[PDB]
Amino acid sequence: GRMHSRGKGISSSALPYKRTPPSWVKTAVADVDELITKAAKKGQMPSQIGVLLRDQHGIPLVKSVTGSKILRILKAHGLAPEIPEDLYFLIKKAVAIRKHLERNRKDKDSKFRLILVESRIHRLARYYKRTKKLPPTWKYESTTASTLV
Amino acid sequence: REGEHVFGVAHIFASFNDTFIHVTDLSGRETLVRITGGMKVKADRDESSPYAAMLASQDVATRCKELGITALHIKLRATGGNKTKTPGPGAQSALRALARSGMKIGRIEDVTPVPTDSTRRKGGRRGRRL
Amino acid sequence: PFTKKQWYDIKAPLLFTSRNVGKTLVSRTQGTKIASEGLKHRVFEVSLADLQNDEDQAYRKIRLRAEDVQGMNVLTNFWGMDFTTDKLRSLVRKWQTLIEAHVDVKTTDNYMLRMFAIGFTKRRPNQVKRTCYAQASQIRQIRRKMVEIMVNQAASCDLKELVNKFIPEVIGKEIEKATSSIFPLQNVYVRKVKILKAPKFDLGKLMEVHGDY
Amino acid sequence: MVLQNDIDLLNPPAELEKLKHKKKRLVQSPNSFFMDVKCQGCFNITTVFSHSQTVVVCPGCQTVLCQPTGGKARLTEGCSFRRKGD
Amino acid sequence: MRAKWKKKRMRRLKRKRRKMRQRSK
Amino acid sequence: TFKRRNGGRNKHGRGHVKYIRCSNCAKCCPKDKAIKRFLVRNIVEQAAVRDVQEACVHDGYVLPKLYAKVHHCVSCAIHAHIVRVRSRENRRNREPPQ
RNA sequence: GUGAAAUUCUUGGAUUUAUGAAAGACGAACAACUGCGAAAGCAUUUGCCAAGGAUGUUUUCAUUAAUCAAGAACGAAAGUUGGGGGCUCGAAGACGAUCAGAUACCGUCCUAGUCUCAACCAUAAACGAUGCCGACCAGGGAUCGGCGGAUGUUGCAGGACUCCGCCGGCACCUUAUGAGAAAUCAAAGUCUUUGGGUUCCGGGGGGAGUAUGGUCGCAAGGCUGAAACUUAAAGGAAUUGAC
Ligand SMILES: [K+]
Ligand SMILES: [Mg+2]
Ligand SMILES: [Mg+2]
Ligand SMILES: [Mg+2]
Ligand SMILES: [Mg+2]
Ligand SMILES: [Mg+2]
Ligand SMILES: [Mg+2]
Ligand SMILES: [Mg+2]
Ligand SMILES: [Mg+2]
Ligand SMILES: [Mg+2]
Ligand SMILES: [Mg+2]
Repeated sequence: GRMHSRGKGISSSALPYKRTPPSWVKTAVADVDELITKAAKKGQMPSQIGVLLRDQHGIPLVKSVTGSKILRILKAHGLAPEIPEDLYFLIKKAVAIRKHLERNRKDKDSKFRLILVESRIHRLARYYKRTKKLPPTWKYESTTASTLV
Repeated sequence: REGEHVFGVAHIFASFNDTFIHVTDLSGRETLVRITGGMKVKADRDESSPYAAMLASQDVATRCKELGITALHIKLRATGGNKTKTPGPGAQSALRALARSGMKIGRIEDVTPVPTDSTRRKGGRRGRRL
Repeated sequence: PFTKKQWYDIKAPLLFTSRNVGKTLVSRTQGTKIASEGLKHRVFEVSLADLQNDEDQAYRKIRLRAEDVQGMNVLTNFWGMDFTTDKLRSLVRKWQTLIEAHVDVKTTDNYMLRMFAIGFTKRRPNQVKRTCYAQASQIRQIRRKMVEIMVNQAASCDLKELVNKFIPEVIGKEIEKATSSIFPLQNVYVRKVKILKAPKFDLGKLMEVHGDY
Repeated sequence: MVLQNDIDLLNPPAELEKLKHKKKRLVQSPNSFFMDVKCQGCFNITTVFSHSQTVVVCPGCQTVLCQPTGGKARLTEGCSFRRKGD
Repeated sequence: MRAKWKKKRMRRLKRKRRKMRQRSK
Repeated sequence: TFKRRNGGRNKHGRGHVKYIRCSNCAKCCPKDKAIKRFLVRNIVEQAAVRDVQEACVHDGYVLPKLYAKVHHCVSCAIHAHIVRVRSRENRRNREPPQ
């Protein structure tokens, strides 16, 4: 189930068996590449770039049309963010929780959620260190974390 | 005049110990006759008995004719508040005698004071053990 | 009850149908107990069935206020409108949703008053569900609709029209049919009205709503 | 419906899997599709996702097509819907 | 004998022993 | 030995429930455990309604009802015959009488 | 007020009736084999602040995971240190009553407390007396949240209602072909045909959660925790009598 809850929900996506892009997709790889690069220039991120491609531009799956994942495309183009998206959003949420909890010292339920989110942040940072996706000297400092985001 | 009814208000207050028959003006700031069940009995246990309320109701009926009170609004109530809320044993007889003793009855209402959420009831957490 | 005291007769406002409302007492003149000051009882509970000679509205209660004693009469005025315990206890049923709203609207005459509305969800003609509940996110919208309709029909001319829309169900029906987009909302009307503050006697505006006595 | 002893798991009925959960089917398949929404006027070729999440527009008047909801995007009454497929 | 009151008696004995030991250090 | 599957109360999916006080002894009992009844009766009974009918000023006055939800602890409910002791097989019968 | 009485209040007006102001506590009915939360726990309206499950997804990363010594957050009620508040109720105490006796059960008046703020405590029948994660194995209907479809009514696409289906949750009913000492359990099943992973923890009954040492706490106390000696039974479930 959930790592930090008792839920057992299974809602997710189901990729089609057909790996080839659908026939009606008449967009070349160059157009998709330019769109992804422009979005990454506009401060977007892979998760919220894939949805924009899926909805507005009718691209069901980037890995099908271009043959490679969004993060790989950005890294090859060199536009990839310095911090992975999931860790960035976890750090942002922890910063917001700390900012709220600063003025509410008796809100002893957001302190527990803060402990949970910090544990998740540390686990993800350890994983990214093991695979050399972060500098080995990286460290999550709570006081200066808000400056990062 | 005759036929047309002059109205008083009977604030019957029937607890488990006494029974008050109190006739007032429509405002309630006056008082015509106020007699309890304990006036008509010589033992302070029988005050709540139906017969004591019967006697007290007879007396209120006798008093309320000379001033022209030809009909009553009955406002029956019990202890209310945080204590018991059901009317006492003498609540009915006191009403019934009013009907029997040539007295007209207007609207009948229940005005037991109910709290939306009261203070702590006495007796403790384990309750009154017998 | 004494050989003293005077038998005065109350006068309900002209807005109702029958003005004669029982009889009252007061000390005649003894010492400092002035009859004029002593008759400022200022509260009379009536059923509104007598004031309209119709029996189906017996569930209501009208609180009249004695304003000026003159000509052996008392010349009352509106001071509140509440419910009997019978109707309120009959309405609240299990397997149902109770929605209560209240507002502190103000009239042009500076009569600060508080209004309360009460409503209940209604089962459909073809309903197999045995509960007929509502989600809190819906009862909140119902409460907002109640409040806005209250402040819409109020915030207008003098209280004369306000009680002209109280003895009938104008606020209640309007709330009923302005919320059918959310829930059916059966049995909707004003539970009670509390007068928070009166401007002043004003010395004469009371006679504009009274007959010749 | 004694049990699966009568049906064949290899070749199950073609309509019973139209109702099971997408993950729990014999082979996982999406429940969505892509549709080319046609407006009342011209510019009728815009392609949108069934379970869309962004409020798409049109070049002409921005002609708001769909609202994202908990499920299928709420297409307007004025916009006509036809679907494209593989 | 109720075990609650046995526990209470044990607590009284413990505090009395502590006082006696503090008397002589 | 577990006499009842639900433990004598009606608690599932929660940890705490505020109590009430028995109407006879004022003993604190959990709200779901307490024996709750809803009694609705005429203010005046059949022997009285006849004498109050003609005594009423107008014939259109309907006689008023009274409604009361009462709660009883297990001891008071059993002693007052609100609920009796049932057999082992009839204990599971949750169907109300009639 | 009581089974019955008295202690107490009262012609200086007790109890009762109507109006109004203030104070503190409490949120009836609606309220459910219903909801949320890691548990403790949470029930008037409205605004703000951050958080969360489930559902939907042809979005993204790609093993990042499960359980966990040491080490940490939170933890009813009572209790402790001060400030405020102090309605009701009420340990201690006093009095009345009952009684062979009543430091109790029953009445009345009440102190700490009950409410709140800043700190301590770390225990409950903290219970589902049932650790967490994963797979499989009977049926049924109801219900809560989300979603998909059909449907034909609403003083009104959508909302309310009806029917079918999927995921997630709290439960419930019938039945073993299962298990069990049995009560009973759809998990407490898939166990001599014994092995999915992992943490904690028990070894006849007392002495005893006691002595002592260590350690946390202002204290009350908490965590860890024996031995000598004594004993043939203690105990669980069900059965027939007796009461
Ligand atoms: K019960
Ligand atoms: Mg709904
Ligand atoms: Mg037993
Ligand atoms: Mg839960
Ligand atoms: Mg508990
Ligand atoms: Mg409430
Ligand atoms: Mg609920
Ligand atoms: Mg530990
Ligand atoms: Mg323990
Ligand atoms: Mg549903
Ligand atoms: Mg042993």
